[PDB]
Amino acid sequence: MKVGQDKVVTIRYTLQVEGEVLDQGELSYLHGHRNLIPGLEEALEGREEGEAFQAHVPAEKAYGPHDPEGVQVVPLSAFPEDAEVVPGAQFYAQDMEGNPMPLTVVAVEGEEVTVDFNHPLAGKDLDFQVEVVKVREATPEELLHGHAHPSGHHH
Amino acid sequence: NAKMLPFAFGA
Ligand SMILES: [Cl-]
Ligand code: NI
Ligand code: NI
Repeated sequence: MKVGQDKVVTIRYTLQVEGEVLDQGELSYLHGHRNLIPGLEEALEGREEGEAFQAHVPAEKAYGPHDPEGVQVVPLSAFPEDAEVVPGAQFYAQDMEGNPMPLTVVAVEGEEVTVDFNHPLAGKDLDFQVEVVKVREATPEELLHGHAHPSGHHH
Repeated sequence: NAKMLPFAFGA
């Protein structure tokens, strides 16, 4: 059966950025509920089970452009211990109610750390290889919760 | 978007 609104879709994928394979795995998602980046959902629409294809998804329809306002300059004191506050290191800040907010360290100077709260793939065009493994109808509880049970990565 | 699959940073 074909990918479409309110179907639970299982895909296998490889994700490459500028010729480097960054990710590879399998996931299930509820289609048409903003659970998957829009360019990839658009590429999958109407595809039959068993189809496999390659797709280029520009940043605009993936994780979006890099937002300059997501780059902040914070005190080194906010970082614990003396941890590894170096470029590329990932940390989590928490807001007033405890929500974890991931960041990547960009630079360190004096008592100041430049950090980036943008998604690591913001501003990147993404090259996928995708195989449609399974398509089924969603259960009532899946459409109520808005997500597949279970959702996300098999592997 | 940052939470969307297949590559979820979080937020
Ligand atoms: Cl889902
Ligand atoms: Ni909340
Ligand atoms: Ni196969």
